[PDB]
Amino acid sequence: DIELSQSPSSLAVSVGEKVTLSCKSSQSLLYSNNQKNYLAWYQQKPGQSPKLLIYWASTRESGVPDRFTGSGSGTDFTLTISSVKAEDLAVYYCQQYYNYPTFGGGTKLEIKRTVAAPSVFIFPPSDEQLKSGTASVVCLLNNFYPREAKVQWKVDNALQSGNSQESVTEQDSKDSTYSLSSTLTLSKADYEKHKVYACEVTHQGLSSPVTKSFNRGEC
Amino acid sequence: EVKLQESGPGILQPSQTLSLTCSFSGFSLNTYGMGVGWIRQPSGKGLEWLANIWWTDDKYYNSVLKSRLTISKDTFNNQVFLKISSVDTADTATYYCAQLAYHDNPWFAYWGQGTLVTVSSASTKGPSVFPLAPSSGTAALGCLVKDYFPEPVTVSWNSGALTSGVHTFPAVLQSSGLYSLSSVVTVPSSSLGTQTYICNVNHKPSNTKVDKKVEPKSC
Amino acid sequence: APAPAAPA
Ligand SMILES: [Cl-]
Repeated sequence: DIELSQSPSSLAVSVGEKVTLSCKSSQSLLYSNNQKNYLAWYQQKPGQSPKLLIYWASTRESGVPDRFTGSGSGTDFTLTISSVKAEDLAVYYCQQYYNYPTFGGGTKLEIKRTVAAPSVFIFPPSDEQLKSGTASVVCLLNNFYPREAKVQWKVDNALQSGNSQESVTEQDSKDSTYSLSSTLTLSKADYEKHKVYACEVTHQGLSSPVTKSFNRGEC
Repeated sequence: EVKLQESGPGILQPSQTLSLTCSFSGFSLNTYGMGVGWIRQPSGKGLEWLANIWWTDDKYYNSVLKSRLTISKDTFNNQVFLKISSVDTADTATYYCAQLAYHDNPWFAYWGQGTLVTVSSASTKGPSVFPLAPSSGTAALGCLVKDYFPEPVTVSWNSGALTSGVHTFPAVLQSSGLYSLSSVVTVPSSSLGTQTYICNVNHKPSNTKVDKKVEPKSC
Repeated sequence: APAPAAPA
């Protein structure tokens, strides 16, 4: 079929700025006998289905703001976003329909914003869960930037290794921060036999690392 | 207004035949120039077109997958079907159906929400749901959704009434081969006494629907 | 020339 190649693979842009997303075609999408370019652009926001922006390379779908502009001809196409909003965070895909549909690999548009220090919370295992003979300790790093954060687990002041999993959110479509969960997995036995549970967060918006901790049983 | 809902198995075994249903209102394959497309997306990968069917009952297939694909419609022309034979791990993806562009135009005007399809021999398991109780300016509370297969679980707070500050983390596969995630929300400390916080956790493949009241813990 | 996934 026809191959579409999108560049750059990922863009990091401040709110208010102007970005140009490229889509290169392995065959010309310009039909001489109607002078139309057979290219569409889509926007996929995190969590959502792709949404149509542009068709025939340069025509806006109704409801699409004027700051999204489709351009180019033949093998070279661009989607210009003239003053990036935070809501524009998304993967942008080009698609040809000159032959059987193919998509480019997409351009991931990320928002470059100011440092925000995490708010750190720690959650003991629920009594409900302790019945089930397994214990999960959860540490929350909330509404922080940038994405890079170090999370360390201490049980009775001893550094833990190989028994925690982290999960990070996509960039927020509103305030452009991230959140991170670190989950420490212990046996009910191991949890019941130790006392002090501490989460230590290193992130660049903090003067010094923040530790959140609890003792099993106490209030 | 146009509406599309994908229906799929959630999980089927390697070598089995994937059977997907697209149910749509607000348009018909009775009308001239109308059609439905299928597009799939592996986790964190891009878009692959599968097949289109039109009002003429003309069928167009992805050339690479052609020999494994079948697409059809019913006599009422309100539902479109896609088969994929001899599924393998690489067929694990989110599957979308889409209204093809009005008057015989092969771009994708409106997309359905998409159904997740996992190719695995492992058995379906429903989640345990556990409260993450708020500690006692800003509080955090949540629900640990643990030991379920396959993806996905859907999490809402107060039957969709509560959305601001909600963070539902991507699932992580545990050493057991079962997924686990937390859904967390940040609220005013001053709301902990009065506002009710219920997490609604839906796991389609296991027909599991749990509601958990998260309240400040008792010492 | 165009050979789209669409009737002539
Ligand atoms: Cl999930």
